[PDB]
Amino acid sequence: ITLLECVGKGRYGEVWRGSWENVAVKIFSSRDEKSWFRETELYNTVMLRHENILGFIASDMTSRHSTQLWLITHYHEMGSLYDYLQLTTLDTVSCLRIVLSIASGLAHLHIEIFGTQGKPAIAHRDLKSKNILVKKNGQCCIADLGLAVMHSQSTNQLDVGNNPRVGTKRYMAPEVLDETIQVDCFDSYKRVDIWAFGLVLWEVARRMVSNGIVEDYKPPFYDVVPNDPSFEDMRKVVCVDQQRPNIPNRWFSDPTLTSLAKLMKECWYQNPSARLTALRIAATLT
Ligand SMILES: Nc1ncnc2c1ncn2[C@@H]1O[C@H](COP(=O)(O)OP(=O)(O)NP(=O)(O)O)[C@@H](O)[C@H]1O
Ligand SMILES: [Mg+2]
Ligand SMILES: [Mg+2]
Ligand SMILES: [Mg+2]
Ligand SMILES: [Mg+2]
Ligand SMILES: [Mg+2]
Ligand SMILES: [Mg+2]
Ligand SMILES: [Mg+2]
Ligand SMILES: [Mg+2]
Repeated sequence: ITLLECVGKGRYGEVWRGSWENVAVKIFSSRDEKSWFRETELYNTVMLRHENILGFIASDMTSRHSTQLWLITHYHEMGSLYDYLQLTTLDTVSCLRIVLSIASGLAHLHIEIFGTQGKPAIAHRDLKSKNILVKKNGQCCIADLGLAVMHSQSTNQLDVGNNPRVGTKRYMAPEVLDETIQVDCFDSYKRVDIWAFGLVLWEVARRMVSNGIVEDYKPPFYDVVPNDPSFEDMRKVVCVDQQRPNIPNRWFSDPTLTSLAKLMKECWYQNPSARLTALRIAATLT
């Protein structure tokens, strides 16, 4: 495989555009061996084939001067939803196309499929606009299963891995931050994905035009925490002071943003049990 154009760095590795046609090649720091392992575990055994999930190609360890860990996936030339939202504006058609496709990806991860072509129930745990890619057909796929937890109904076995990495601090649910999440109950990881999905929903809705105007792209809690907030930083905002992103008033002059602020509402309850499910979100968006 021919590494051609690097397209990013990160806190855990780097991503290249290579050929083998075009493929993406994430190259992990060996300080992040556990994420490469976990991701390679899920893709090679769960067989995750779905429109709204980053398709997988292969996984290997090679040369390069030294023993780098490669995860080779479908290349999407339009990149992250995060970079996409800072470049472009959305209308009604492209914005619903995007939040629905994310919702169906998260739902398909969250439900256990039984049968030959089945899968366990999977919770993402680091969902964010940088971990969603936009592909050249309107849909988006979810990526980075490095922290994924799995649950199999047949055994009631919860499988959380041994990755010491924690999710992106900005998108953490309050139960994660105050450290009262039930670690034994798989559903609480599903409710962590929903909280972050609500944040992503706010990110996307801002960039949808209505009555001729938009908001600039901003990351969640942009107005109250610094770039790269730390653990204690987000704790003050989400748990103690109980802050949520603000709804622009111009959403109440459009019926779509009306019912998009409807959803975010019901992913943001601090009590995680009250939060919507990805199936319910995906149902509502249809
Ligand atoms: N399959 C892919 N196709 C195209 N671009 C991709 C792909 N996977 C990742 N990227 C982009 O490559 C860049 C490198 O990012 P990456 O190292 O994967 O994580 P990140 O963007 O830094 N987010 P984070 O892991 O939270 O730090 C980002 O701009 C990604 O959007
Ligand atoms: Mg980067
Ligand atoms: Mg399977
Ligand atoms: Mg990533
Ligand atoms: Mg990514
Ligand atoms: Mg991935
Ligand atoms: Mg990873
Ligand atoms: Mg493991
Ligand atoms: Mg900020």
